[PDB]
Amino acid sequence: MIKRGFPAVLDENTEILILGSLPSDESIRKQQYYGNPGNDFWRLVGHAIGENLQDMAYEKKLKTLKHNRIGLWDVFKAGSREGSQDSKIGDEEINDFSGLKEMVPKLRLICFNGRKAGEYEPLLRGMGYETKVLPSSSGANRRFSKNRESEWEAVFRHLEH
Repeated sequence: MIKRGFPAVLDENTEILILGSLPSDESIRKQQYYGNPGNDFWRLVGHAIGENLQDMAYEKKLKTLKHNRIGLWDVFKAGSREGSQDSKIGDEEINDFSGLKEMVPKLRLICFNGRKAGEYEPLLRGMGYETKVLPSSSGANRRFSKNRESEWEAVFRHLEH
């Protein structure tokens, strides 16, 4: 099957909009990023905002993000990530970001989770918004990127002062 993204997890007050690349099918079966707990995102952001997202139920950890002025979304609305040789995102169905100025006027930093997301960084540098290519929060990168989560802390600590 084609991997389908999620509707924007957004508040009218959002300083940082985090665009992943293409949500994992394990996420999509639950229809939740937390659907696979290997997304360490909740600890990476959680230590930075000082509020443990991990132990909160999915609805509440999102409420906490809206509180800290964080929104969640993706780049690829639909992409083919299937069992093949290359296993590359073929399908080119991508979200509109010309509307970012309407949906997020408080937006200052667009955090791209994973390389595939961060390839579309120079696109959103045209929207007058600062852009940061964060690495993938998934377990695949987690096992290697231990001290790299310190840059995540530098991002979300500002959300108070």
